[PDB]
Amino acid sequence: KWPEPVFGRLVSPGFPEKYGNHQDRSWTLTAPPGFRLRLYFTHFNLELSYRCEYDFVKLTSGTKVLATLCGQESTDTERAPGNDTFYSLGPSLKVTFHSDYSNEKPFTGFEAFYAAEDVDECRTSLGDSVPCDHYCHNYLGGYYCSCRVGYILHQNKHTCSALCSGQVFTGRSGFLSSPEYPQPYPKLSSCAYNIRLEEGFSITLDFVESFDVEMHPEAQCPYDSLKIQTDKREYGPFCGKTLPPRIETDSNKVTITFTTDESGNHTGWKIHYTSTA
Amino acid sequence: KWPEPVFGRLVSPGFPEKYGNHQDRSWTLTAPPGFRLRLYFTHFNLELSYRCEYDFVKLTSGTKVLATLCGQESTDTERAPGNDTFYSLGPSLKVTFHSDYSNEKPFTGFEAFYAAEDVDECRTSLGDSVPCDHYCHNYLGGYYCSCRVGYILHQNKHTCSALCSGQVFTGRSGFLSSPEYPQPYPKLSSCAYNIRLEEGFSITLDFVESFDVEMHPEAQCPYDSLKIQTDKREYGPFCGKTLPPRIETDSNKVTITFTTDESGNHTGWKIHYTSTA
Ligand SMILES: *[C@@H]1O[C@H](CO)[C@@H](O)[C@H](O)[C@H]1NC(C)=O
Ligand SMILES: *[C@@H]1O[C@H](CO)[C@@H](O)[C@H](O)[C@H]1NC(C)=O
Ligand SMILES: [Ca+2]
Ligand SMILES: [Ca+2]
Ligand SMILES: [Ca+2]
Ligand SMILES: [Ca+2]
Ligand SMILES: [Ca+2]
Ligand SMILES: [Ca+2]
Repeated sequence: KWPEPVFGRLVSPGFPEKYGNHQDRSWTLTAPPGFRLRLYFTHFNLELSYRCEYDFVKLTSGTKVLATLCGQESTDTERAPGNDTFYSLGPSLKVTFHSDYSNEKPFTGFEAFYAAEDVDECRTSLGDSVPCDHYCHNYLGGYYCSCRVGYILHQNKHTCSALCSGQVFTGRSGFLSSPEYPQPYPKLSSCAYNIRLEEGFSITLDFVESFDVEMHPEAQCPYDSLKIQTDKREYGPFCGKTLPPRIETDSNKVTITFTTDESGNHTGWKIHYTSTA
Repeated sequence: KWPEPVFGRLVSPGFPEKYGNHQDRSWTLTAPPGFRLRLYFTHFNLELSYRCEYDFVKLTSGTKVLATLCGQESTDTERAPGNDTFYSLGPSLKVTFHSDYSNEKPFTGFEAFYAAEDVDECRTSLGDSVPCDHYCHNYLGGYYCSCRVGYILHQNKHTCSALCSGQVFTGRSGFLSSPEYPQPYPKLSSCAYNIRLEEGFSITLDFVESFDVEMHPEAQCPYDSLKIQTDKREYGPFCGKTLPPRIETDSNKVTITFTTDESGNHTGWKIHYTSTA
């Protein structure tokens, strides 16, 4: 559908000769998705007038008026292109030439050259939001993203969900924490921790260093959910910014599930588990 | 033939797990003509050894060995990629992974991402030669060139030949010169000047300000030829760096042809023609 590259040349009527009066002309340049248009002038010589009302070349991209060019050299109220480069917003750019009823001097019009180039969606905005969560990979006509080690790309193909499940503890004591603790825990992750001991023991849980899981002031914990499910009962969900109290379970088996939503920079939780008999 | 964009992912055997011993592997990435390949690593952790003889990832583009990467962080004799970006020479790039018989530590190998990007043939080399004579226009997978006003693109589609022919002088006196005089005259141009007066007059030719047409020390004027053809005889070809003597023709018609080759920065000639009866 777009097998050939997009480029070309635009000229005022009669170029390189003098352009006429009462002329109205336009070119609509379109590129494939993922591309934008780059336009520049090899030649520009038009009638100068206030706000370029008489003769002009107008570059519009969508509803935006990218440029209104007149004259030979720019003023405080008029712009001439010179060696400037004009980039379309999106894969289309419209160029309109208009001339009024008269020319005092024999103005020779314009010559411009355009070409489609790739958009780099992985650009470093130095202040704005970036497409993908971890690694951004740009290619001609598109982009895609990937994640660091320990993650898999979410269904939305941008978020990096943590490989947080899979941990099984058979030891008498130990530590388990939210992913990347004490650094902010990842987004859209479903982490399941298992603790399985022999039939004689009971497991004790201690929230130890810092607790900070996203919380709403009215609804309690609709964003990120830390639940503790044993054999006797279940505990939670836990949310907030202070250490939850000690949990003396009467069981030898306990599963801790921790789910996260798509936003937040909360630093998470850490649990030291012990056991007695 | 190349309807889809070129991009992809490369990993060491077993990534993200430990890579094995006695492994030999390679990927040959190819882009369409006009494109080159851009490769970078999201992950790199290999065995360090002198000149990366034991384990390595080698980037070769043609006969050139672009890189030989080992270890975690670079040394005086070994290189590790880090965040560096590697560009192929031409539309192909080969990547070779090799591992020897043993690994002391559990090295986790590499992850790399590549994509085809356009070559900008119109680049500003800041010292080298530029593709086209006047204006260079880059597009995806290629380039083309154009000329200033007064020129047409030569058959070779790079050189700008001057629209130098077409001038006819009916006046009693006047000036004709090589194109762009006193600036160096263009290349591969065939310029014909005509001087046509009434039957009663004879035309006088004066080489006036400066003469500088390309000349060979043995063969006289095989590069650029300035010939003067009247009704009685012909004069020339003229070449060299000094003003030719006055030419009193006995005719009312004279054609001056001036042809140029594909190189040279010689400033040209200027002729003031007069006439009497
Ligand atoms: C504009 O570009 C041309 C080359 O295409 C160059 O000769 C000229 O110097 C440039 N003008 C400026 C102000 O850089
Ligand atoms: C390498 O790139 C990553 C982003 O992909 C960035 O986090 C890291 O700081 C970069 N390293 C350096 C030394 O710039
Ligand atoms: Ca006008
Ligand atoms: Ca892109
Ligand atoms: Ca959250
Ligand atoms: Ca090894
Ligand atoms: Ca190109
Ligand atoms: Ca020459």
